[PDB]
Amino acid sequence: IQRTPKIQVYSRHPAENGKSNFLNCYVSGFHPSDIEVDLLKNGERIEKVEHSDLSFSKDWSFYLLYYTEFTPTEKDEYACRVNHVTLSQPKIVKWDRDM
Amino acid sequence: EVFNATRFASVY
Amino acid sequence: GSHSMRYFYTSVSRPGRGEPRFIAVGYVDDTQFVRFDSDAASQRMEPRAPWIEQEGPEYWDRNTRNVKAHSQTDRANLGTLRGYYNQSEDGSHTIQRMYGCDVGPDGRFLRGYQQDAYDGKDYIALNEDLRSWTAADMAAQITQRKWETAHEAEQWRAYLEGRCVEWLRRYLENGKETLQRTDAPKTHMTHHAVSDHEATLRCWALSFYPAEITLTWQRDGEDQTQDTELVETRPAGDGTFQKWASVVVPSGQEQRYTCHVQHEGLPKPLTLRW
Repeated sequence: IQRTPKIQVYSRHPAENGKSNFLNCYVSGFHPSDIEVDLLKNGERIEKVEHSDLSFSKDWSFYLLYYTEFTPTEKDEYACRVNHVTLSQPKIVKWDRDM
Repeated sequence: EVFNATRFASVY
Repeated sequence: GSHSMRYFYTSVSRPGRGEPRFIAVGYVDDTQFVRFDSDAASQRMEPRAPWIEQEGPEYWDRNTRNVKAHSQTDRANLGTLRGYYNQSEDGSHTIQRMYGCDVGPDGRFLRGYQQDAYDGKDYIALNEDLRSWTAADMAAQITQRKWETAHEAEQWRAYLEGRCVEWLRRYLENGKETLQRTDAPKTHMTHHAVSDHEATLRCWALSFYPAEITLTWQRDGEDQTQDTELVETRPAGDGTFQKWASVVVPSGQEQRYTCHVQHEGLPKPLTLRW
């Protein structure tokens, strides 16, 4: 009836600085379906971000993939900001190149 | 291929 | 191997916000191939995989008409259920429906499915014999009696054993090059020190299809779950999947740990060791 999202932020391929890639934020395990997911670059919301069509698993929990093409650098920090009714403040998960 | 219902199928 | 086709429908009432939103998605195995969004401009069922685009215009007209009809019924059903549960006009509520069929490797029917949820809990579901229903509560019992009277199970059994599997077989043929592939995981291990006393080993599986996989850690050949972490399998965004499993180990004992990878695309399971 109310389930808080699981959040993973990750790249499509292992990051190599200067090489084109995709930044993903996968939210799953949540209910109800109303949710906002934003990708952040150095704390700033990335403008062009796409997402998958709403679907759900066997247990009725919803899941969505948000993604944008990007080129990692040494300097830039990325994160995913998730806004959901179960969260008193949006949850911000930083991108770690090895998770 | 989606389910092909009668007009009045699946009403609760 | 075996294959499946599934449709997933979500209707959400948006009180004050206007009319309910309906979203439908279709899958073969772990590959999405169609979508319909009641809020989108096209008002059509839309392709989401390359092999479904070889269906002709009649297919898209028919699937658009029928999925729209389903969306209209679920709109009706949101009002009906709020009455059944004596709920106010104020809150938002959710109907979810899943249905589909499985076939075996020779293409023959294996089983069929239809199940509905209201606000995230089971409401009514077709039983495996495709002839009777399981109602989760008194409200659902009202629906059960209407559907038993209308012989609705006959329509579902006819679709699940007929058109469902026939079209699933057709998709597997039309999309053989991608749906009938196995992409074996590309695997590697990482190693990072917490302190002088401990390190983390992380065992990775990337670029694999289908999504089903098992990653297990062993220490000295015995399965280990303590001080491990396994993340949920996640999409890479290109049609393949990713997963990792980590373990915290005492520094200098790395050689005692093995990560074991099982996947349909591997003739034999893999063992990785740092």
